[PDB]
Amino acid sequence: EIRVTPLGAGQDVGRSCILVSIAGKNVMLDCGMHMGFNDDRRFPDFSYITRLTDFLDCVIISHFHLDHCGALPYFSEMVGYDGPIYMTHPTQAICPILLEDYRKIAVDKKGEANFFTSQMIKDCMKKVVAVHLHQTVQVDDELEIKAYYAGHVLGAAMFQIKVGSESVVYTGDYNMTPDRHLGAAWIDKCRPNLLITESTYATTRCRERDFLKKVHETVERGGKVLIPVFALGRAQELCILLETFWERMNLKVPIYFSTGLTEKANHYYKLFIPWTNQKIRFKHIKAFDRAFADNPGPMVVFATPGMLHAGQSLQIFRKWAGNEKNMVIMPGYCVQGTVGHKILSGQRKLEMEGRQVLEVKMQVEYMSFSAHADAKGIMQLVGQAEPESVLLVHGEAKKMEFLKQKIEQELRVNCYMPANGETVTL
Amino acid sequence: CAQLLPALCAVLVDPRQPVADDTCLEKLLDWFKTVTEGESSVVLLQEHPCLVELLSHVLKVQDLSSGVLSFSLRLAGTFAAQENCFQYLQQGELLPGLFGEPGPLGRATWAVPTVRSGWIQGLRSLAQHPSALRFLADHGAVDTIFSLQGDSSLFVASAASQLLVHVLALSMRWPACAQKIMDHVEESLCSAATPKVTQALNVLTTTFGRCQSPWTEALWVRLSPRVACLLERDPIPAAHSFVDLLLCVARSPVFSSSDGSLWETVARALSCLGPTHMGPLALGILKLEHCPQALRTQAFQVLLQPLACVLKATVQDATTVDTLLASKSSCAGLLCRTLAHLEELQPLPQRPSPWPQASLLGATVTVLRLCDGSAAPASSVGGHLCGTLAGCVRVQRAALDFLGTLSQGTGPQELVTQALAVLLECLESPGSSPTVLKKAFQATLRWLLSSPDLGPLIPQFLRELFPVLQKRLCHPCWEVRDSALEFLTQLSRHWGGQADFRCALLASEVPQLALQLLQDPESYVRASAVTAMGQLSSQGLHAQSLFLELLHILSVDSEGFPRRAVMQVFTEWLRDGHADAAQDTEQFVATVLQAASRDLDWEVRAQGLELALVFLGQTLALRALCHVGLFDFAFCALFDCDRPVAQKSCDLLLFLAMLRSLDLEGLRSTLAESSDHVEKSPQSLLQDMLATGGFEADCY
Amino acid sequence: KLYCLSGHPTLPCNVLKFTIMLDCGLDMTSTLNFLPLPLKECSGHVFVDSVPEFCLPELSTVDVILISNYHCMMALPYITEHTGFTGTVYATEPTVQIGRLLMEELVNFIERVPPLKDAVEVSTWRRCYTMQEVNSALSKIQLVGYSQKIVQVTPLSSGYALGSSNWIIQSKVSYVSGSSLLTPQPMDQASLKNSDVLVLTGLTQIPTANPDGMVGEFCSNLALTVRNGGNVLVPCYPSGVIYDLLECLYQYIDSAGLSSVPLYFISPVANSSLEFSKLKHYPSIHGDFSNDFRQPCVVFTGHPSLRFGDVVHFMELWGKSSLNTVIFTEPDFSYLEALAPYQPLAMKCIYCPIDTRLNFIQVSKLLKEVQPLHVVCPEQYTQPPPAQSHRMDLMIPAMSYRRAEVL
Ligand SMILES: [Zn+2]
Ligand SMILES: [Zn+2]
Repeated sequence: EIRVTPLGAGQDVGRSCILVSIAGKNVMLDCGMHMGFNDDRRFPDFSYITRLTDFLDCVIISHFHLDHCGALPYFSEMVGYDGPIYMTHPTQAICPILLEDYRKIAVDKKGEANFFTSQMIKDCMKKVVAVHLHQTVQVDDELEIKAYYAGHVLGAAMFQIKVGSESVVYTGDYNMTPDRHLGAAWIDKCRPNLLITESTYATTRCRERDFLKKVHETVERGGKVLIPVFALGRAQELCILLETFWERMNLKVPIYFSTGLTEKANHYYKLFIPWTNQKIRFKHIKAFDRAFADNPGPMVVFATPGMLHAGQSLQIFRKWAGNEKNMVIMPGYCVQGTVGHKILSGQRKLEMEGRQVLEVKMQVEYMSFSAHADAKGIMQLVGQAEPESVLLVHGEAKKMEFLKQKIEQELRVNCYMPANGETVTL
Repeated sequence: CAQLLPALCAVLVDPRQPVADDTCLEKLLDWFKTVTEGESSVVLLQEHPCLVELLSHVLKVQDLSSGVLSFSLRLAGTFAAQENCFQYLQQGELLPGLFGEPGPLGRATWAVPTVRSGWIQGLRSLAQHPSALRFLADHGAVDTIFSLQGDSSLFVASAASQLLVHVLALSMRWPACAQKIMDHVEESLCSAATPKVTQALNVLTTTFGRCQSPWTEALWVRLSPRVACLLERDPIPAAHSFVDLLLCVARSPVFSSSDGSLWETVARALSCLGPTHMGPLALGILKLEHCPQALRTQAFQVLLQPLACVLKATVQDATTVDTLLASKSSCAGLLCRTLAHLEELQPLPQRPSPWPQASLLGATVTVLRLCDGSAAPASSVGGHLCGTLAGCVRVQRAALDFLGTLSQGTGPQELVTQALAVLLECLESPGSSPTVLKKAFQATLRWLLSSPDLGPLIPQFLRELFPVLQKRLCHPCWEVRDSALEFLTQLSRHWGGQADFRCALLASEVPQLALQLLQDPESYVRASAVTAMGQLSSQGLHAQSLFLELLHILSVDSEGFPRRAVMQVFTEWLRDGHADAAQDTEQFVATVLQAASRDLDWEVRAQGLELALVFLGQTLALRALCHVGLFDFAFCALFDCDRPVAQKSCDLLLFLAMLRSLDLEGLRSTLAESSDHVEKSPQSLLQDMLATGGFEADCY
Repeated sequence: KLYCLSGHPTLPCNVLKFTIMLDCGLDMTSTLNFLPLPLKECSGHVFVDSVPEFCLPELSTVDVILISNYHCMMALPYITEHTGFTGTVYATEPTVQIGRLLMEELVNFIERVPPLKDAVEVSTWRRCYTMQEVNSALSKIQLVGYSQKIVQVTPLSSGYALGSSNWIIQSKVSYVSGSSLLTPQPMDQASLKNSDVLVLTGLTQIPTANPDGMVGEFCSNLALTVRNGGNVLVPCYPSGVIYDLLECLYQYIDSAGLSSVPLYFISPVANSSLEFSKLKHYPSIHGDFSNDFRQPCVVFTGHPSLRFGDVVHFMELWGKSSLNTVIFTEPDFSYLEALAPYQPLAMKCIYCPIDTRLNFIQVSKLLKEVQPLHVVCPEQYTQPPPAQSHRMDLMIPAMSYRRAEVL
């Protein structure tokens, strides 16, 4: 039989550590994380599976998002797992630059108590067997894995896990919208026993045009723009918008960029071309310096800490403010503790050290550039795979209720949406 | 917070609001757990009567979400952790009604695992005083924990078990709670169901390892026949919880001074448990000195013998032979656990006095040779171990770790030669996995430093190791070039001054391959090659203009790990006093602090401030501090974007006219708490929960 | 019946009387007994001083030849045209084109300059064919596609290389030669299941070597010596292991950053061979190659028997300095017997056999999935290997040189 326990994320986004037991093999299907929490709740509970080396055949990391790989250098080298971790080739490279940024958020969020070091990040990356797409990898004599093209971010794969004839495919964070970037998800008729989807957009070009219109409006009336991004997340998607629209209507006003852990978008684009073009089966954007934002006139800057975590982004956002021509675009969730949640929640009086209330009079806009499958795409992936049962391990339970109702209504299949720790049996 | 608290108490139960954030609620619970320690909880509940209104609405309104229900239950438990607040929370029958039928236990929201795991935590927060014991006993609040012991959620079951343990261990401080609990435990240890037996063993394990007192002795005496009757069941029920119970009973000698039948329960258990669980129990028995040596010898002879079906079948009972030959899975598991348990038992003082060091090294070398070929079979058992265990990555990792940890035991040089002659064969094997190569490099490194001059016959191992090291530095995978550079770094840190490590390393082409890796595509292989060629050039084995290549990597490189590694290399070049950074002390720090200052990285700037610390410790002159740092980069760094970089500057300046105006200690007190402190505060949390401006959780 | 021939396991002339032939392969292991082509003693080995003759399998009624590969083809004109044979040959065009390439380059190799006690047969070793016989034999080939019926004799797609197919014959008799589960189009093993007699002539000639590990062990000590200032000589074919070598050598250039070294490739049919896939093709050694010699180059010569081709020049030239290196990637020829007429060699001899064919683990897996009524194999694939004490013979008759078994 197949017993699946969502160890951290079965009915919430964050701490994705779904665990699958098939005929004799236990596999860990992510090692998620949670921003917000700062003490041992940021990570999944690894006390419900005890040694791990002798017990866990595989660890599988879907994509490079920090809620699917955040605990991986903690689970491997603090908890004590010595085995194979299976990331697609792009994910293995983006992940040690995404996770060396959480170590910075945590280092200054004073939350480095039970936490992974940089050396531990390198050691966890050295335990990775990076697979290619559509390649069947043998981990035992009878258990094999096979990555697919999910089309969500640069490195998203839909891993199939199979012993004999019984199998389960974890489609962690796919997409079904072919846009001006990474395309849609493809899975063939594996026809497995279980399909462990994601359900973030359960009840689900306008953003493409509106992003460029809203930066175009405030670089021509002398205002300035800040986009708070992570290191190699969704910034590289917005860079090609700010080059393609700026071929059309240049205005030749500056566009900066700043990470410190990578180049602007070239190591991303060494991997983007073969991944997007083969594996399905710039002069405008420049560099940024810490003093390069005091220059007057219009400007567009991408900042290093996402979500307005305290860093480059906080300083730049704090410094544009007071000018109503200036503007900031939020493309991400901005968790509770962050300044981003404070400004896209509705507040315009924010506090800092001492009593310095900041009169935020910037324009504030939020265009969610997250590429997940909506309602129709999830059932189209289920139709592609044609499974025997569907599992929902991402998204809120209120929408997952309706997705359960629909995916049980039209497609006559059994859908389970377990909470954290619940074990479902097939 | 206290001004906004009635507003949030109105918001939480308000059905017109959207669902509150389940992180906001748990941070409120953390805040309330923090505040109800230094203040009397009944004083707090008196001064802000909106909280009892929230709890009464929880009793009254039937349509709250699961998050606020769990929040209110755990909040009631947090407040009612004292007796006076318990009776104050019963003036309107809140606590009997919150946790009884009128609360969430008697409605549909009990189906949510969040509400059940909040009910358990509220009870565990309140069950801390005799009034709580009376409330638990009379109203049936222990029968519900008996039911929830077998809940579907592993988070609720493992909390109901520890709630039962806590209720038992506080009632015994035969009371009705402490007697009904152990009546259920005794009934469950005689049950025919594996989950109930597992729950009873998981209660007894905790309550025997937690408290040592006469009533635990009476519990052990009255339950050891029931425990011992589990070993006559086919199959054995809950073998690992059974083993945990035995090793927590036996670790306290106050239960062996009871009826002796503990040591005869262990003695049969080492002979009747399945092959998966004789190992953990045997190791736990050998980890403690309280067991009899008659038991200890049988405990160790059931640990060794998986490594004795190999020694008796290769070098030219069935209870292990049937395990080592059943499948690659069974053989791999048995040998991995055996070598892991011997890794655990190796460095202890509790090990047996005749520790079979030579035979264990022979068995480990034999297992390794079985994995990477050339292990001759002395029988048909050897002929099945040669084909079953060939090309097995996991047993190779376990055997290499064990052979690494056999280094600590002192022995003759024949053991060192026998270990190295298979570690090298694992290194130069074409089929050796990258992880196996990491294990083999670490094991070789452990086995080389344990050879006390670096010893005879070791230089002839260096001249045969380096032609493998060079081929490993050109490996297709970055893991193996990284591992080879780490091995060269950690071997040129120990014998970098030895004659036969400077005569025999430069006689290879390792330094000219450790230099060609500074241009490797992977940032990890550039970083571990910068640290390689700092350790290679700290001892004079460069095989000149390394400083300009390193400064080029610090200036114009397009990654972070190379620049972090380069600033680290200058950090130990200036600590150590390397000739490149000690021929002109001022000019080097000057030309490196412009590279450090303008970075887009925080650990590089932090290493620059560490380098300024090194320069200032070298100096103590003040004109030398008038260069691009030590008074200027620090002043900019005080207002840096990053708290660790800012704190590194404040700690540096604490260690001139502009230095007087800077309030250093207040700056440090600001730069010692979180960067989230203005938003993890109670007031900011209340405002974030009360924010109605608006504009769904997603992926980070 | 199965009138076996050519007791080499991977190169069978298994004349399956019914009268069909199952393959037309040439051993070519005789050529390792002869001096090069730029009885005499050479480092204690006696060598025949003549044209290197070929081990012809020991034909006027075998009307059908089911040729399956292009290493396994090179006996075709010996029995097709010059021997009194009238009939036909079938294959697929990716097999036939790059087989023709190898035969044409072999005629170019030999007619450009026109263990003896343990030799299995010396009275049957004959001189090499000529271009007219090559073209007459390749004119008899009737191209068929994958899974297309031609008794009902159907090829099936296999996973070894480009156009490498393995056949089945219905009444039921199946057949396997040159198959690979790791990869070209993957194996069509579904139709192999229902069978009555099975043949497993095509398996690995080095079963205790992971092919990916050997690709890594090729690239590693290639780069070890081209970073040492020395060349690399890879004796291989224009079509075969060279394409798998190059699709990973480009990846190794990308991954380890080994650039600014010129990859060369010298074969008279190599310009007609590369289209089947920095690699600077040149057509020979005398001409434009002599002016475009960059010193840390990686030349891929034409024949790995180390007597024909341009490789003999490179072993007589480079074979005295340790910086230069040779990497044997071929699972057909001996590392040591092919190096015999040069044995006072300071040049680094390295054996890294990339064989992607079936190791005995997946052989047993395929046999479990198929469940045949009987299985026929070479006698070396029914007993354990003579170099190992493992259990690496398939558990589920046997054949030898001129052995006629009956099923
Ligand atoms: Zn995602
Ligand atoms: Zn996610």
